[PDB]
Amino acid sequence: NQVPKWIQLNNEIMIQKDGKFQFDKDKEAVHSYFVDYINQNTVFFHNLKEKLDYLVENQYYEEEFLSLYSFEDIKEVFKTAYAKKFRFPSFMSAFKFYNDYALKTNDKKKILERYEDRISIVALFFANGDTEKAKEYVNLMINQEYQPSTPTFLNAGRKLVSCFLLEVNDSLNDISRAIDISMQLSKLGGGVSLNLSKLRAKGEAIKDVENATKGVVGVMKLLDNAFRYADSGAAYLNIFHRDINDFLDTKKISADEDVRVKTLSIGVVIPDKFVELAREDKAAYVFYPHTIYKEYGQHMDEMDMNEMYDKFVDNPRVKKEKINPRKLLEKLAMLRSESGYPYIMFQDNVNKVHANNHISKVKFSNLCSEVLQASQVSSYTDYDEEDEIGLDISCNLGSLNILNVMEHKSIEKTVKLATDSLTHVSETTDIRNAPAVRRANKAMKSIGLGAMNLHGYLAQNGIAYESPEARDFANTFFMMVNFYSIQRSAEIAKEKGETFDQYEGSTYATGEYFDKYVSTDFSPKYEKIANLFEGMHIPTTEDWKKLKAFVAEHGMYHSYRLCIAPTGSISYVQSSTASVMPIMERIEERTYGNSKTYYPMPGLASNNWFFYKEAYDMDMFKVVDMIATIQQHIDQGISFTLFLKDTMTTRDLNRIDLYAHHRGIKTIYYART
Amino acid sequence: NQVPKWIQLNNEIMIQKDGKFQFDKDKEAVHSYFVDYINQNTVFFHNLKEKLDYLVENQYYEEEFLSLYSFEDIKEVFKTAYAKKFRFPSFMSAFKFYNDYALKTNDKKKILERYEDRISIVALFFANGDTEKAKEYVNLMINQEYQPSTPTFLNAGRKLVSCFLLEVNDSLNDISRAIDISMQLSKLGGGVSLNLSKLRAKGEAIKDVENATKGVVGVMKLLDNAFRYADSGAAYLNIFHRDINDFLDTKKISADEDVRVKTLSIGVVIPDKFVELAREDKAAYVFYPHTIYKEYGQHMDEMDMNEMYDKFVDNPRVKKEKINPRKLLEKLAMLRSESGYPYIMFQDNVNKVHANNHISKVKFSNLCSEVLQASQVSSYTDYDEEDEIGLDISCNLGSLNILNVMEHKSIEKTVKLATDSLTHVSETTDIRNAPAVRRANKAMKSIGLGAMNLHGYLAQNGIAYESPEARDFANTFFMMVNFYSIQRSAEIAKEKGETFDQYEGSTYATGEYFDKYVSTDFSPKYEKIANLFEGMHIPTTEDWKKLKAFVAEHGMYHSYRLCIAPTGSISYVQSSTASVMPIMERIEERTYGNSKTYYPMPGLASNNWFFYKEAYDMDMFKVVDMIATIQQHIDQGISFTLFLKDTMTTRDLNRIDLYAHHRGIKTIYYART
Ligand SMILES: Nc1ncnc2c1ncn2[C@H]1C[C@H](O)[C@@H](COP(=O)(O)OP(=O)(O)OP(=O)(O)O)O1
Ligand SMILES: Nc1ncnc2c1ncn2[C@H]1C[C@H](O)[C@@H](COP(=O)(O)OP(=O)(O)OP(=O)(O)O)O1
Ligand SMILES: Nc1ncnc2c1ncn2[C@H]1C[C@H](O)[C@@H](COP(=O)(O)OP(=O)(O)OP(=O)(O)O)O1
Ligand SMILES: Nc1ncnc2c1ncn2[C@H]1C[C@H](O)[C@@H](COP(=O)(O)OP(=O)(O)OP(=O)(O)O)O1
Repeated sequence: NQVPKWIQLNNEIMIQKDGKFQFDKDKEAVHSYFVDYINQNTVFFHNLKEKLDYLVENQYYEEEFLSLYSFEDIKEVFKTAYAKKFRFPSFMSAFKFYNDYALKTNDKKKILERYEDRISIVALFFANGDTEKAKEYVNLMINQEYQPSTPTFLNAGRKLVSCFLLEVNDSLNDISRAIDISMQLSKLGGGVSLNLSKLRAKGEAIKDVENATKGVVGVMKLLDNAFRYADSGAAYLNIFHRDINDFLDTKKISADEDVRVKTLSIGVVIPDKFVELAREDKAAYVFYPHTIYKEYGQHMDEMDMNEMYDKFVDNPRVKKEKINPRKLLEKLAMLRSESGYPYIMFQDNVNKVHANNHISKVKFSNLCSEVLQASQVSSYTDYDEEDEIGLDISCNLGSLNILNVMEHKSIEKTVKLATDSLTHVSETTDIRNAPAVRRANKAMKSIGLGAMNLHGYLAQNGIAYESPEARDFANTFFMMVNFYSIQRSAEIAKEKGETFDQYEGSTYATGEYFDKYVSTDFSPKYEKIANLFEGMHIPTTEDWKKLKAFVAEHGMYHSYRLCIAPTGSISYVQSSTASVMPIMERIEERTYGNSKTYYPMPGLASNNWFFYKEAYDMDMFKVVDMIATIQQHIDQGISFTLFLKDTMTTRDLNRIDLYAHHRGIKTIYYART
Repeated sequence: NQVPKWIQLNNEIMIQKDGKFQFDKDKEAVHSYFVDYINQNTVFFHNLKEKLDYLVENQYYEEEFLSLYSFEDIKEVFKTAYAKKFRFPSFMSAFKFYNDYALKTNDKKKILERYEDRISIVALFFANGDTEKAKEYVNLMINQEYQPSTPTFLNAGRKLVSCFLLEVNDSLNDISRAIDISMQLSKLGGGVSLNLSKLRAKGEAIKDVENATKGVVGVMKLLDNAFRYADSGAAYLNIFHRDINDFLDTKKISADEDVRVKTLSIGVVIPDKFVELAREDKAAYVFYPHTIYKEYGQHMDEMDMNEMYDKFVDNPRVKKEKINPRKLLEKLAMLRSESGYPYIMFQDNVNKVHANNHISKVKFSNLCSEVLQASQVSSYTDYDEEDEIGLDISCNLGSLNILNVMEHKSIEKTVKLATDSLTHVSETTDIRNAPAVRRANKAMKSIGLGAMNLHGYLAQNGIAYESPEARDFANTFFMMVNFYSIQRSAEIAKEKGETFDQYEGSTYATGEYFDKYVSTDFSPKYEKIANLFEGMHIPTTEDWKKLKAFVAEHGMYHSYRLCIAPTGSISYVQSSTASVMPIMERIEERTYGNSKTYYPMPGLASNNWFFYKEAYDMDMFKVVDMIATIQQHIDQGISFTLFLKDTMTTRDLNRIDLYAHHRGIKTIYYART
């Protein structure tokens, strides 16, 4: 029943040594725990050969790509990994890896993989034939310069994507098909979310008899019950609906029998017409999209509301409903101050930067609230009858370290290896239930790249998070990685000799995304910011001009390359801080079980004490200015989590919303307290 | 606000005239209501031609089969119907027909069809080309000798079956497919019920990881939520399951959050192994059907429990669960005394008479608890992958009058016309969502025929319902209609030159159903019973021998011909009593709205006062003896509703269950109080 030594060492960290903390007690809490637990619970082997034979015979890996190398090359990459002798600085480093991310035994009572082993296997999977590229993947990974996504780093050749975005058409067979597809993907752990802007409203005529539609809320109840059969999902709605108030009745603070959501996150996508109508404080008009489909031929989200609003107003066919949009703004701010629900997307601001607007307009995002692509709704008829194959969205993940890239300065080769690995993931992944997402991943070849450790690295350098220096740092750095990513995508579309589909209507084929970058040089205007960027060439606008000429020469390979997700589940094993969102506490405190670990921030001392600020005590306006500074280079959206408190008010949240709509911010996340 | 005259006349019926009731006040309550309401709210026409033109142009009928006759032939059958000048004797006769069963206007504020019109249109639909057969259908219908089923008589050529029985396989794609099919048929108003004997138990391994099955109760919760999207359904389970106690937790008298059923009726199908194990008062063993499928290869209901019970006992592979079956009998009787739930089916007793036992064994029935056929479960893979087409059950309805057939004595031609009409219904009906029931209706060509007015007719003749005279009457009469139905089916399979599928393995191809009837002449042993049957030839065993030779000569057309449903919704417009279940009250009293109609039984006077007994004051044992006497001629089951009271006990209900299992009773219905 006795607490072991390393847990007591972690308890000893919080002992006030002259007003500070016993940080080095972590290390023994590392070092004893390696000795007393890790090295005493590992399965013994006599060599590498019998170890690999045990891995083969005990049915733990796909043996094919493992047999794409010799045993000597496998031992070479293993010796290369073990030549690091990686010394974990954090208790949570080993305390999450060998606890969760490491592949253990079948009874899960001993250790199988080491920290080098999983990384080397993932490197062999990413390289898939080459030994030296796998060693480069190791050097990108064993120095923690890159970290792949959670199922990607988890089940590389074992027994894959957490981003899925679909639509729904207005037929019962479509409803059953979508229910089936969500149940198919729910057992695979992928993040599946949708949007319901193409369904008929409550109390409408179902094709023969008047006043027959039970409403969308029954379908939401059905999907909420359907998600109770697996381990989660989400759905959206365009704002100009009569049941949009009922869309606010979903996440009601009085949890009803008739409305009881537990899994489906909601998010209201607001075009500029609604903030236009609420800004003038004039009464607005939502409509019936089935009457719109019966009158004009298309759904309401098929057309822009700013054009066709008065065209719906004067036309007597589509039935009206008149409300106050300012009262809806008040109730939205009220629900956001209650919880932080729902999400808000400025889809016109998304299309204001969207390169593939020639295909469609983005009208929704994921649960991770980051991916913004084009889409097409399908249509499913009966079983004997033939159906349709629309367009879908699937964007893989995987982050890098700002700190390790900025210290090791292999940034272009980092872009090379990360792009090749994400290309390999997009190639290998296949879906055999809904062929629409299969066709979408086959057609778009879309990837998503992000990064972490912004506040911890820059605050570790002695730079405030609320500095314009850090904003210019993000500006120049993401200009450089934008240069390298577009350079790599154009090189890859050259080397393949082939680009993604509908590349010609995008801004890359016309060079319009580079039109911002052929002028307006984002060279660092601050001295410490430039000195951090010293040691490497900063690409100017002429480099962007040659990049534009090379893109117009061949083409670009990925319709999207970048997304930013809250990838906080891997910061501990990356021995690093979170993503570009600033930290909340200098010391995380957890009760693991029968214990209290006290994990401080990595690099926490008294010099960066006030550089490691608190998220409850920051100006959010400088944060969204930084968000816009980063969004100057990101194609898709960024999951900006709002860091708020309980004492704030709804009208200041409204001012934040007007400020973000003024900044052209794409999406927002659930708020803090 | 004043109560109209005919309602006051109906109130005047209950006035005690020398200890009796003012029956003839019904007639003025008929006759004034015809004058003051019916003839004042009908749409005027100048002739028949403009009336039919209005029916065509106002989109009320399928015009094709109406154009399969001349206007003169239509006027001939209309003149034939109007030559009856049918005088309604009951207030509820017109009060349900022109209120509900008649096709009214689009705003439903006037009358379109007359009582002759709907009947004549239905007759033209049944004949479909012939005028004289339609007039014969009129004479069968306008004299109330036959009444078709509710959607059949309702929507004959307008804008169809209430019996659907399916199965479920053990895959998620199968689950989604069945959910889709139930949602497809729910909008069409058909009675859809299933059985869940081929699903894995709660807390079992889902194919890779141990203890992962949430259980069948979540699927039941899902189907209960899914039926909230339309206007009802049911599901069963074989008794030898570990979750069979949880099957009793469904209709729990404490309505839970976690278990809240509102639509799904349950019914436990009990083979002779369970009453064997509960009879000896020995501890029984339910099993895990997924372990059974993994061990022997088949589900548990694939094999007989009486054989394979000890083979499951000695085999250590299938995991056991040991209970007391007598305690389950006690809790079953407790729930039946609480409500009347669930249903009880002796499937071995069903197979003891089942002619198509060469196909499979009957393991379930419908919500109407009457139809017992063979079945095969399907299997549905993914969307791109190929699926299976199993067997299903769909049995049409439609009843006749014992009184009118016994008075008009056209019993063989009644069988002819009813069989041809039910054949036409089975031919015209098609399903375009689940092709399995389409294939099943195409393959079986199965019909269902029943009758009504047993207690009212025989009690109107001066015969007690609890007489063995009435039992011999039902014996001889249903022997005669069995003779005529088998004769008609054999004649029809001769005239088509073609029988139903798998006819050769049935008892009809081997003559074994006639082996009971080539001996044991069911001639009437009572004098008044025979005198009611006098005036027509009673078929002896030699007629059954020639029938057997004619069946072996060609074949029989329908795998099933007979079923008995509680068709009480049409007795009022048939001016008749209920089905073979005896009446409960001599005078039905209803509060229609702002009123109190008092509809007595048809033919209620002081002579048949004690012949019109009360169902709370009868011996149920004579009733189930009558049930077995009728079941001596019926192929399928009969929905015997239990007529019980509150003062009775559970052990007497157990004695009733043992008595019915002793009688070979197929199924039972929900009980009374
Ligand atoms: N931070 C850590 N990261 C990885 N392994 C560790 C860490 N801390 C302790 N250990 C491991 C390595 C050894 O197997 C054991 C402790 O021995 P350790 O002294 O840390 O390594 P070492 O063998 O390279 O140095 P030395 O020769 O001085 O013993 O547990
Ligand atoms: N009985 C019902 N109860 C509730 N919703 C229904 C019912 N029947 C159909 N629906 C729902 C589901 C469908 O998405 C929507 C439209 O009805 P449905 O007949 O299936 O579409 P449709 O493709 O035939 O054309 P339309 O859009 O004109 O109705 O209404
Ligand atoms: N029981 C009923 N069945 C059908 N129609 C009825 C009934 N009772 C009254 N009516 C109808 C028929 C007439 O249109 C009107 C009442 O006239 P009614 O006397 O019953 O018929 P009738 O016209 O054949 O006889 P009469 O020539 O003596 O008036 O309402
Ligand atoms: N994640 C899940 N949660 C709950 N039930 C599931 C889940 N995944 C599958 N199932 C259910 C539905 C299926 O009817 C049943 C069997 O699982 P499933 O993998 O779909 O069948 P299977 O055809 O692949 O073979 P098997 O019967 O061996 O499992 O368990």
